[PDB]
Amino acid sequence: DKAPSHVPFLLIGGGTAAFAAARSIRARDPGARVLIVSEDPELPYMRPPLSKELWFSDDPNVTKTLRFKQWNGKERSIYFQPPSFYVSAQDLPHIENGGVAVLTGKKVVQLDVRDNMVKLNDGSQITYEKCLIATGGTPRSLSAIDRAGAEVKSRTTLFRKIGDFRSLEKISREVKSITIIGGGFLGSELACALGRKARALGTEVIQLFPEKENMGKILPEYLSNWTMEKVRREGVKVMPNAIVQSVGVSSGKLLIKLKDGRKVETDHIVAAVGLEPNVELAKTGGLEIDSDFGGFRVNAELQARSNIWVAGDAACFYDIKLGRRRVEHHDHAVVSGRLAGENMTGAAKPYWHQSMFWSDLGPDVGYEAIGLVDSSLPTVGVFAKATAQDNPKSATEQSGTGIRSDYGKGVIFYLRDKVVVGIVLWNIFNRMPIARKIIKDGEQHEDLNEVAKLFNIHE
Ligand SMILES: Cc1cc2nc3c(=O)[nH]c(=O)nc-3n(C[C@H](O)[C@H](O)[C@H](O)COP(=O)(O)OP(=O)(O)OC[C@H]3O[C@@H](n4cnc5c(N)ncnc54)[C@H](O)[C@@H]3O)c2cc1C
Repeated sequence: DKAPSHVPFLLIGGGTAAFAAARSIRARDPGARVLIVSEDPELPYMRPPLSKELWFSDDPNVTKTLRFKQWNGKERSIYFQPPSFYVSAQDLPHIENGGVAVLTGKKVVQLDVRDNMVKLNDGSQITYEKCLIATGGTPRSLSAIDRAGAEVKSRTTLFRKIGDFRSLEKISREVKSITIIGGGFLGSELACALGRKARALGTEVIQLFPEKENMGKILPEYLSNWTMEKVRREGVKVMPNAIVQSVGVSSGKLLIKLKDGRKVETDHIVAAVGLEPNVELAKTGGLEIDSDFGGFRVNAELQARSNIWVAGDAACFYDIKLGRRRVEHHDHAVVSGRLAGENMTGAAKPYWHQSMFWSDLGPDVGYEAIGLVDSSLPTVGVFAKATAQDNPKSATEQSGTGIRSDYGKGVIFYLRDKVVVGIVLWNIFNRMPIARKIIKDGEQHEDLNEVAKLFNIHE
């Protein structure tokens, strides 16, 4: 499949934000011709199942089909749409009533804002009328792993894509011990996924990270400590306060040495230590990068320049209510991609509907979050005993979708000038609209125990 020479809507990157933008454009303009250029070989797909439900299938073909069961058992594909949804890129200009094409395996390597043109890595030039940059980010490694040999680098997975799921799943069945580096939500999800597999196969899983507890940069100490206990109980050797000094190879094994002197021998490493936004195009493009948050600096409408917008993990945007931010969440990619698509068809709307975050550690434990969430902010948490329905599985049986979008549950309010600017919900489902309204209203609350009643948390 070849690139057309001109396309009205050009979306750079073939992930969640681009897909959402394409759908939005087509809804606003039903004959739109939209080209997605994707360096990846895969059609657009959702990432969350890669660290969650794909690991909990009881089906040995899941690695081939990439159809997973949600916690409720409803089956679905990781792809947003099947191939039949798309048209060919070369035919895009001629198909009556347009369509969405994906040019896969192709990287945009130059942006020329003056001439409304991009150059691909094979040398093709495409002119556009409107352009969305939705390039997401690249997983970070550790300098310690960078300074190790090629052999250490070959046995380290920087977990992000379908191909990483497939390699790691195969590895999980071949080796004795896997070490996850990273204590955030992704690391902890992977630790639970691998912990589960290790129980059936009789293997080992280690999770190490610098913080005192799992998700300690986000959650208050009491819930981060509870979370660490939960991951341990999945049969994970959790090693907090761990800074990697060096990694080497010895007798076939990876040898990880910590600053504090502890040593881990393992067979493979998985890194989940965060993301670097993909801003290479800012150079040729003359586009501003945000030096505080990283990513492309765009306004409240996600606009960089007259006919260029940015969405998803790559966009540092102005939130009129909460201030300048950059967000790396699935629902944010959907919401921002959809908004950018509306704006590319003339809507001129600011980012207003707050996106949410969610994480599940198996079908029994879930977290949701919205707004400005950081364990350095002042927090007030209100907790209660969990009922039978306060878990991701029993929630998934209602919707029924796994893609969200004695204490066992609770709410945590994150405060700035004693207004709620962020909320985390622990095992409380189907209440994100209430959390969204609380943050939107921006009231000073006499009693956060009263607000907690809105989440069905009582005393
Ligand atoms: C394993 C995993 C699990 C996750 N789980 C959750 C979760 O449970 N909840 C949640 O809220 N969020 C989750 N996320 C985050 C969520 O998936 C991301 O926020 C979302 O994928 C961001 O979408 P995006 O389109 O901005 O970027 P991406 O999905 O990164 O897509 C960008 C695409 O553009 C391509 N590209 C980059 N540069 C170029 C170029 N120059 N030319 C052409 N193509 C290019 C990239 O290769 C990539 O394929 C998870 C992420 C991962 C990796």
